[PDB]
Amino acid sequence: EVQLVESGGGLVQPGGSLRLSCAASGFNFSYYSIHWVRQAPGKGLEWVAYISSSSYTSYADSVKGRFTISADTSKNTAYLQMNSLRAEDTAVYYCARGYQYWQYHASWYWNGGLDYWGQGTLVTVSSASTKGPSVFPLALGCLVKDYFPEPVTVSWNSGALTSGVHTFPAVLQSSGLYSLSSVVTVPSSSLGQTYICNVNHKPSNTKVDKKV
Amino acid sequence: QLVESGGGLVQPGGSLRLSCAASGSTDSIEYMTWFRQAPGKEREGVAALYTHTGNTYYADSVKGRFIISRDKAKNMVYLQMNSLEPEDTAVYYCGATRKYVPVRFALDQSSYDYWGKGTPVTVSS
Amino acid sequence: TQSPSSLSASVGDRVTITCRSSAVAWYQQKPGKAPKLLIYSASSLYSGVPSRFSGSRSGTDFTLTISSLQPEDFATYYCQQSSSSLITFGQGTKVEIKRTVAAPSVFIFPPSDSQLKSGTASVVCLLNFYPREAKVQWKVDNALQSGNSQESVTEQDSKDSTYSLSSTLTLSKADYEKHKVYACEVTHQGLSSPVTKSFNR
Ligand SMILES: [Cl-]
Ligand SMILES: [Cl-]
Repeated sequence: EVQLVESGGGLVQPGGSLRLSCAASGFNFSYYSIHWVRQAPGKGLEWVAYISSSSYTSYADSVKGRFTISADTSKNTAYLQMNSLRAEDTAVYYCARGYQYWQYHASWYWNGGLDYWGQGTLVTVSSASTKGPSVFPLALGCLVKDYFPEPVTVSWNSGALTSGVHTFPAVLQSSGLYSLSSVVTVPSSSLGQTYICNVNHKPSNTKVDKKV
Repeated sequence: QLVESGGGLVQPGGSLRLSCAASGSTDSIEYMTWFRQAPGKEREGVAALYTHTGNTYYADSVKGRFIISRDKAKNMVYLQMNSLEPEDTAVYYCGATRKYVPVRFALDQSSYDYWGKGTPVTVSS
Repeated sequence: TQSPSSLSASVGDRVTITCRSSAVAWYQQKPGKAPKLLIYSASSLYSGVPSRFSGSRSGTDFTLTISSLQPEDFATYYCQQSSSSLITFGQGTKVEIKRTVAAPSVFIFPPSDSQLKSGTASVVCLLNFYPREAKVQWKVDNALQSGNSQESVTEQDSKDSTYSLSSTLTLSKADYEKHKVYACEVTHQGLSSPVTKSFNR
């Protein structure tokens, strides 16, 4: 039925530009509005902009002078031009469908909201370059430190050990690189069986197997 | 254009009268029809009126509960809604067409070229 | 751009989330996926939403009420308002599962010899526990550290509903060898007294 497909996200230097696409299909594009809602890693939802196919546009006060939204009625696709990107704009950008005249329909008793959402696209703004991780051995574990960008997947014994394993979410170091730890609790009598953590970094083609 | 007035927060079972004000030349208009659109659903037609004869055509979901009438003195088409259920909660648009379509397609969104901004109607629990 | 708030509840409880100026639309978002619309126009239920969800107006505020909490109802709930030209989203309330208090298992890890060659050293302090509140205090030769450590908490586990924390102390190789004692002092709700795990360089 109704489907919204986001695209265009990626990596961009601070100060660069990037255009996002919200390809809609399954409804009359001119009778609805398309909004842009981003969500920072581990934070709430933030509405960015909207367009009503009439050029009824609006922008949040945090992206006024550097964001521009447009649409193509023949392609049923909305466009979000982001200029002068900074580190604060790093978030997952969704696009959702709303009523065409939501500013006119908004009152004390009505609020239709956004009915259909897309799975969003990831936009990362960072000056760091793509770099492979350095694995260090550490209950036991291995430290995956200094890599860029997201994501990374850690497994033990080629996926044999998954019960009782904790791979912590990565944290952005002050140097602009990511780092996380993957720990696992094993019986003490089996220390003297070998344990290997499998780290794979696809955005850099790096596979490291360190024996703990 | 077309201006929709009335509508608001109404309890289940109540009554509500909507108004659709028209300005300018309406003699070339063939059908005056009310549409409604709920979140997630598609825009459906509920009541159509033939301006040259006065015949009314209702949908199966609103048969026996909604009454549509035209006041040719002021050129305002009304939509008297009775016995409202929470399923009627939607934005009620007022549609009109100067191109003519048969009665089969008199309740389809594609048969109407002109629309109003619509008024929202909520049936709270 | 703020972090959501927490609310502990068990299966079958009655949860009433209040939103704090037009009508409010309520959204449910599970971790890692797109949000879903629950209530629109203060108290109208969206299509496909179970009848246990319900919205209601209380004077000037708006409330979302779950009559009987279900296993698949544990997520983050946002309330959305619309001004004259700006759509705003609320803080968001993350409903978590309630479990008996559990003390964490504290572990500390010195930096490996393969890491000291790079010029930097990292000390990792590992903490399954409940609730989320916990204090990790680093001590280097009985000198309280602050600012040079980062914490990372996992999501609520799907089997036992517990959290896991990791505090990584980052120091240079020059500063790492200038000291001997390294310790992380853990303070938790389930502990009557703090627990300290230490090691010598
Ligand atoms: Cl449509
Ligand atoms: Cl709306």
